[PDB]
Amino acid sequence: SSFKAADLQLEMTQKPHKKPGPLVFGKTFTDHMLMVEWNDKGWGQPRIQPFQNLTLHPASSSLHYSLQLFEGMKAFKGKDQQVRLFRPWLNMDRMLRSAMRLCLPSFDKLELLECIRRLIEVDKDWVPDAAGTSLYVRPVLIGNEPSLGVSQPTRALLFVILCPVGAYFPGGSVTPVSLLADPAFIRAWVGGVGNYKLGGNYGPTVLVQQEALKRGCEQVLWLYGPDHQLTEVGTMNIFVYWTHEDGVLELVTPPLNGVILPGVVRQSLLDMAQTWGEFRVVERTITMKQLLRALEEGRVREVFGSGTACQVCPVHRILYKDRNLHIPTMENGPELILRFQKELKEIQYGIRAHEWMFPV
Amino acid sequence: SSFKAADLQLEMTQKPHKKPGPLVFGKTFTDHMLMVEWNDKGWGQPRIQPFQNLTLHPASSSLHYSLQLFEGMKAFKGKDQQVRLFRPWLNMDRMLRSAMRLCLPSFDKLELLECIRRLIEVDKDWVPDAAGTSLYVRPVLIGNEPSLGVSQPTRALLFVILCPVGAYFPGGSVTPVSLLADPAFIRAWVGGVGNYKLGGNYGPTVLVQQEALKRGCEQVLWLYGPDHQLTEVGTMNIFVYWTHEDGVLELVTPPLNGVILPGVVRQSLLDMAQTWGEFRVVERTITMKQLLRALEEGRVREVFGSGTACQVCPVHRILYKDRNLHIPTMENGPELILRFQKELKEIQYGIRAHEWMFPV
Ligand SMILES: *Cc1c(COP(=O)(O)O)cnc(C)c1O
Ligand SMILES: *Cc1c(COP(=O)(O)O)cnc(C)c1O
Ligand SMILES: Cc1c(C(=O)O)sc2ncn(C)c(=O)c12
Ligand SMILES: Cc1c(C(=O)O)sc2ncn(C)c(=O)c12
Ligand SMILES: [Cl-]
Ligand SMILES: [Cl-]
Repeated sequence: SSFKAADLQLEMTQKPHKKPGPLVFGKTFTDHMLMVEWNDKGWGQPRIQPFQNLTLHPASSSLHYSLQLFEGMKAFKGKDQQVRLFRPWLNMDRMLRSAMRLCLPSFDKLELLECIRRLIEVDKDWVPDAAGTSLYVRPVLIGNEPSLGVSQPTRALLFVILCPVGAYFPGGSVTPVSLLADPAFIRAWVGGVGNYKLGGNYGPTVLVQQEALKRGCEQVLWLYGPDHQLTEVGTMNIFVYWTHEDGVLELVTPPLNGVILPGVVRQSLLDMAQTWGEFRVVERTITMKQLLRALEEGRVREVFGSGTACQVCPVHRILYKDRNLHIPTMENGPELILRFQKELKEIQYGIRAHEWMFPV
Repeated sequence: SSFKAADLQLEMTQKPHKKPGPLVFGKTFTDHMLMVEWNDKGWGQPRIQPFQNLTLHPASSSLHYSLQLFEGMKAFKGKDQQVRLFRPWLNMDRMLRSAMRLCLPSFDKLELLECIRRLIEVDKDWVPDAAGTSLYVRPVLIGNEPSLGVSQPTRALLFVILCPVGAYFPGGSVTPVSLLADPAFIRAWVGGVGNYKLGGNYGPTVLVQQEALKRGCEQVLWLYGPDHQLTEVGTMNIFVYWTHEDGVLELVTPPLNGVILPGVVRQSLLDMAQTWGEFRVVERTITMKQLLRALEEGRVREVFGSGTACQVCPVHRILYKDRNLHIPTMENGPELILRFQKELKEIQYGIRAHEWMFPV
């Protein structure tokens, strides 16, 4: 069963918030939210209502056993003032896989997307239009059983909130980051749930990020296995553009073998690069041994993260235990990074019509 | 920094709820709860208040990034109608470790214990006194940042709720369980957070527990490593009583190497067995290979889980690689299980005076 967009009830706010004139991520919210409840009778009617607090029983399984998941995607306003979502169907697919993994109720992906469209329409004037700005969309699905039994919930709650966000690069120019690479830290494991966007994967990273700051780095490079596989960078997927040990110029990102969150940007980068057909594009594990060797031999061109936050984020330094490694990304253009950002911009802000964009 | 039981505020319930007459675990709650708030100004005053809903900001870090941890302990009412907590100091020590792992605010263990005592004192009439019954105490600490950044919270809530519970073994006698042992399912990893009582560790197990029921078993035997180490049973620590390969009779449980939750009952069983001095008590890795051989050689006496839910739970069958292994636990009395159950019962209900009991 599923809630239907046709049954949406609109409750307009009677206390609209003043909109921002420095947009700090995730702190400023729009006037309305989507809310849908689920119980033994199935899904209730979906509603667009004023942004407000959640009321939760103290035994809510959302709070005791982390029956919670979320999504993250962006709406962009072009010069034509039309608002469009970037490949939202993929976020809906990923959200439904997350729900199944936590035994939370299934919903219809197109119905949720239409409800999200309607919510964005209502708050469309919150969508900024300055260069590099967007509206960040945060759907959440939580279990809400008033019981301490660890079990499949008989009640759940689905909601969506929205945040206007400023440019990730406030100088209009990509700025690289430093990463702490310590094999002591583990984000996810084969047989785990690191490949789903579940609240539980993020909580334990807070301390590790504090340690990266203490050691003078900006983000965490998550290592896995005896061979020190480079898996992810903070909450971004990792890409390396290099001449591989067989003399072939290639773009590589780690495969979806369970420890990688399948990013929408990640898939888009692979799609674009495969479409150009100008170099080899692979999904393969990347080890610190291969990286060190490639740096020494001058084979590394660019290393970057991909994610909804920044789209593409250059890396210039990796602190691996005591060894400070310069990554020559910015000394190589960064040609690929700039090319990806340009093409994504064209697609996202409607400069070039595209099947990847969902109009609001 | 900590809140003080000396500054405790009380507010009695306007309309007391009626006590139970068939109690399912975790569904029925008492009249009051403890609540303490934390922010930039530190801990506010703790307060005992009527059982009421939580009001959370939609961006609460508790719901997006699983900034949440909990405890579980029991209070027992003896014939003298006096209520006692079992080794609550250990639960406080554990909770604080959990808090520090999630960068949640430190508190004073004795102050919280006193606040909990006071709360149970207020609801003392909810503590049942029929055989095998108790009050389950559920302290929770959650982050409550009203922003979407993954970061150390600047706001948190600590609360405690209470549940009266019936006997785990309704017939008044230990009944054994069957376990599904499939290496595909991984509860925790070295370097991870399985040794903390965080909500994130439990959500992912719901689906696995459903698979266990699907395949005809009652709980999950969590295996780890290429050597298939027996780590835990459901949410219980695992113990094996056997004649070891060296011909010596021993009680063995896996060591606290990172993938094992340090259970309070677990520690108590080791403490008791060591005090008796009748056989070897050891913390050592247990592999399926060892177990299989021991079973074929008739060397296994008893296999059981330990935890607050049941104290001690016999195991009679493990389904491993499509093959059903019979565990002869009940055929051996189960002597050790019964002995542990009886001594814990005598201590917990005040039949024998003991420093492990904390009077309310
Ligand atoms: C969200 C996320 C990503 C990137 O996903 P996108 O869908 O591209 O924004 C990568 N890794 C982790 C751990 C994430 O949570
Ligand atoms: C709670 C728990 C235990 C047992 O702990 P006790 O303190 O004895 O109740 C064992 N294993 C796991 C995974 C747990 O969550
Ligand atoms: C989505 C997101 C972040 C996150 O996912 O936490 S951090 C962050 N910083 C800047 N900008 C522009 C973002 O969009 C952003
Ligand atoms: C604490 C607990 C459970 C849990 O923590 O899931 S399940 C359960 N079943 C029975 N009894 C008596 C308990 O105390 C109990
Ligand atoms: Cl995947
Ligand atoms: Cl430990």
